[PDB]
Amino acid sequence: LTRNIPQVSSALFFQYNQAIKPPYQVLIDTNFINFSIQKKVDIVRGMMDCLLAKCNPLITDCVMAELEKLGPKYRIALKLARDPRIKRLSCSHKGTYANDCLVHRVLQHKCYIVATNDAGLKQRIRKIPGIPLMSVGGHAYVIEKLPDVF
Amino acid sequence: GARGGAKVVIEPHRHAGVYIARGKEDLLVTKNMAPGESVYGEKRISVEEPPPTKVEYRVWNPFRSKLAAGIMGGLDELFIAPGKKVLYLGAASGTSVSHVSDVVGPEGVVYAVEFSHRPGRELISMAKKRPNIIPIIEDARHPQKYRMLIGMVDCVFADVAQPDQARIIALNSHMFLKDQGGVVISIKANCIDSTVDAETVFAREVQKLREERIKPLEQLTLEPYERDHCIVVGRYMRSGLK
Amino acid sequence: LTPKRNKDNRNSRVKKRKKYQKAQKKLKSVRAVYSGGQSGVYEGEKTGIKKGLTRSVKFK
Amino acid sequence: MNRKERKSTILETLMGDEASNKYFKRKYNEIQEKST
Amino acid sequence: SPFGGSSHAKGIVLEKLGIESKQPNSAIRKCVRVQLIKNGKKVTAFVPNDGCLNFVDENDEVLLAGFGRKGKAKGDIPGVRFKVVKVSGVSLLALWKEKKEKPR
Amino acid sequence: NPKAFPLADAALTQQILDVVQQAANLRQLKKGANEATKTLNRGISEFIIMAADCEPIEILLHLPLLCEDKNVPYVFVPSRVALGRACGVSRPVIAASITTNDASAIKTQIYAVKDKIETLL
Amino acid sequence: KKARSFIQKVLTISKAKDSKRKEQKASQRKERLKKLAKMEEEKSQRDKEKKKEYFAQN
Amino acid sequence: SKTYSTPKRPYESSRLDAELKLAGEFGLKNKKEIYRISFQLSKIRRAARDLLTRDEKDPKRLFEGNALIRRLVRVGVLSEDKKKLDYVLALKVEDFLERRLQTQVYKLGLAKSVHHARVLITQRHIAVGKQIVNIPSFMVRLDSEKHIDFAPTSPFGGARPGRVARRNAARKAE
Amino acid sequence: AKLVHDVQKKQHRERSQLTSRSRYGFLEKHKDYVKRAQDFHRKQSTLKVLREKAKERNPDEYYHAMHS
RNA sequence: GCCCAUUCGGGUCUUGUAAUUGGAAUGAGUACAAUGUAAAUACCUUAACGAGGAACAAUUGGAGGGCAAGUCUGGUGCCAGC
Ligand SMILES: [Zn+2]
Repeated sequence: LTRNIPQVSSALFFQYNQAIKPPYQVLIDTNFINFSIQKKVDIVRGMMDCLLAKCNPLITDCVMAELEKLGPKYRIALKLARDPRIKRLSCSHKGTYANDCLVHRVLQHKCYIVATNDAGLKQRIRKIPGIPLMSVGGHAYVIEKLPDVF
Repeated sequence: GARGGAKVVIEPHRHAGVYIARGKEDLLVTKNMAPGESVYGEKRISVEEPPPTKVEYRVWNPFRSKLAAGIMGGLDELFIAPGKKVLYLGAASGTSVSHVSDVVGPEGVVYAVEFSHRPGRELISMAKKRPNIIPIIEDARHPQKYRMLIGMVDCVFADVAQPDQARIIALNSHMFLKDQGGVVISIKANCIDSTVDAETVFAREVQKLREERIKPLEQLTLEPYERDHCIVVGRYMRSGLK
Repeated sequence: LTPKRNKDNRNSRVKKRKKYQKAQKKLKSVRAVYSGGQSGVYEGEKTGIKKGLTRSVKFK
Repeated sequence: MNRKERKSTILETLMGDEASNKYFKRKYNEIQEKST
Repeated sequence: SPFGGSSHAKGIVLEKLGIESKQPNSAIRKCVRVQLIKNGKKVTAFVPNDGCLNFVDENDEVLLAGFGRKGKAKGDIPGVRFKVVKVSGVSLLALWKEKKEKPR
Repeated sequence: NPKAFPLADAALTQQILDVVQQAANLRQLKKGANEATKTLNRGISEFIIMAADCEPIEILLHLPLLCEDKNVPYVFVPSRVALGRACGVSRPVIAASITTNDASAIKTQIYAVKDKIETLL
Repeated sequence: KKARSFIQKVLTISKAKDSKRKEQKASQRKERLKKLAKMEEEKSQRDKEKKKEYFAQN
Repeated sequence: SKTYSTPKRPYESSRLDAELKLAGEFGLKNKKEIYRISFQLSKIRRAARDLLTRDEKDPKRLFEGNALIRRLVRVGVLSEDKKKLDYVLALKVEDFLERRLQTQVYKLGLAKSVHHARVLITQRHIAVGKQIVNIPSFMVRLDSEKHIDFAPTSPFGGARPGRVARRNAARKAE
Repeated sequence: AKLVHDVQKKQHRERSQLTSRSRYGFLEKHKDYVKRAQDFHRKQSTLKVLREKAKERNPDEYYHAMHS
């Protein structure tokens, strides 16, 4: 009888997560792009101004499907998120739901940082241990649990 | 502990083909195909069966074999069953291919490829002993020049030490692996990228797999035996990926 | 009229050492960290292998 | 292992040495004394 | 702010409120009636540790400070906003851990 | 196609054997053929060096079959007496090895050397 | 008789070792239970403060 | 002056385990040492961010980035190949505080542990060439990394033996 | 510990059994009393539940197991 | 016997208690002397002294317990609370 308890991924400390070297990989998602636009900050230069390090953004196919699905009010968001500076993942699961796609994607790798803004996703991300989220705030970004913010 | 002469029970494991050797301290043990001769110097259990016959078993030293550490750390399912055909990208010498061979058994085959030459002659001198393996001394980056001699393997396995790991396994699996077939790769982080660290390079490699249509399903790290490798198990979907 | 304080608590460099090497030995109980490898000859895995347990994180 | 020590089973192999017998006698006697 | 602008106010104790409370170290035992001097009024202060309640007796020119509960307790009374921090020159924490000596 | 194929030219020779002398002064080096193969089949070996003019060549040519099986780089050097002067020892050592150690202050030069010789091979 | 006395000794060591290991685990399970009781009590009073601070904007 | 700065929050789990791991790994005294090194790292890469966000071929970016990388390779935290400006952006606190004299003499040998390294170089034994250094937080430059040895006026070098050794020699020769 | 001293929470040792009555010794304190009394209460409760079933015995019960 | 995770689970002598114990290195000090200085102190030097509880005695908080032939309040015995 096969039980399955996932081991704590061995590039993690107690909660320090030494696998997050300063060239970062972030996970952009949908209402974070929308709030970045309606707070009028940029994306790559905004992340650089918040983290003082070179950040590579990533968007998944599930989040791109959500951004296409949300209609023509966010054509600015879609034109911004088809940026050649960002990269793109490729998901393989059923149901384009950004929340469980994101939190599954990060809890089986523990190396991405999650750039989110909605309440349930922030709650699940800060529930699971040792991955940093960032969010919009005022006219800049804000990091929640990176060990070296400065 | 585990000296030469103790009596050890041989219990079967979940992965059919391998066995647990439970003494006062446990071992992982595969049933030897050619009895009487160790291949890389490992210790051998030797049981008797009733016309009296005597069959022997080899231990599986996980500090010197790759997938033994994944087996002992506990993988959900491999694809190396006792009947399948198994391709072995980056067969170094006998030291792991003999274990995969006698897991596979007398019916299935193991096609072991290798690029270097001196491990090639060691592999051939081992390969004359048991018959279920095929030694190939060709580069794993060119699966169109040993396409003559193999066909339609049922699970591939990968230990090559090159930073185009995903391209190697993608080309060999498109050329040879059947649909709904297994692919077990073993990435070495410090080998394929020295700059950025282990979880980032693992996520980049598994993203390259799910771009090359292998749907991955297991990632294990095998930390107490080797450092910063990982075993990534996947299926080859090709039809209904999601 | 003070509690009994600690010789470990006196020098901060020592207390930030005896906290680390405990927490160094703590995470031999949440992961399985690399400790040099095959030191002697292979005496078996020496502490128990169980069948019905898979410590592999799976892809949802 | 030496040929005069390879016993027929691991029970007699465990009886064949000395430190295990020492620990077993002192631990078993302490257990009987704790039960009484 | 809770008394004009100052953070601390010297005060004169009227009487130890609740000496007849039978349960030792209780809320109704650990109160004193302080006459605030800065505006000449009454207030009920909350000296910690009834074993060190009996340093202050009568017009001991006590010095108050706010209390600020960091949660909710079992049988603590509300209404007391003031704790004793210094009595007749010395600090009664130092008096209770018996470093200094109360002068008279 | 000789038996000592990855023979290093001059500038790469000089940088790998000043890394050798830094390792010998940092207590991180194993000197000699049989201690080299002992540390090689123990596993602690960043890379190994042989000398391509020992009077029997096979007494260190037995090291390729171990090292390229256990996936560790190996380099021939055209002078055993220069490698002896590099290791800092009287007699000419013909097969040196650098142990693996992440508490040694020549990790950067060791990795630069290892990348150069993996590109060489 | 040697084997039977040995097996009786091994069993009467092992069952008592596992017995006191079990009772030690139960003893510390009691303190884990009390720690969770204090934690849930503090969290419940904090949330019943927050749910009326959410309504004192009326 | 005010070198060290309090972080954006000092009571947090990930920060606490960060200071625990760094302190017990490099043998540190208190949080002020990590905060000083972290501050000056943050200051120099905050200065590097502006030189990045302005354009190339500006003389400011050209020779001020050359000045910054010359200073950082002189301290030694930047390798000889990555001599361009965004690796300064990709710098980290670990290989920046690794060049302090405590960790550096432990890596050089001669101490058998990081804590023994700290207590001997504050017991005045290690001299970089000619100058006896009795302080850990040195950030030894790359050129003087090979001049570390026991000082000649100290009984781990070649001086007179210490007071414990000669007092025990006296009252064990009596 | 909030605001107490260690001398305020020192140890109270327990007094022995008198030597004048040492024949039936081992004076029996409160913890041993409660470990006696809860055991006696449990024995009385199981005695009264089997007494209650005896007073309601229902004299016409039958199973296949009552042949021998 | 240890440690970790809402619980049953996981992992480990490579884990704790012992002056059993050994010698080495020191500056706080103390001090000839020189140094500095208008003169003198301090630092920088430095002979001779200067460590085991290194008692040559680091504090300030905070979270929990547990103990009586003891005390007090309540009640639906042997309990609940302070
Ligand atoms: Zn998706």
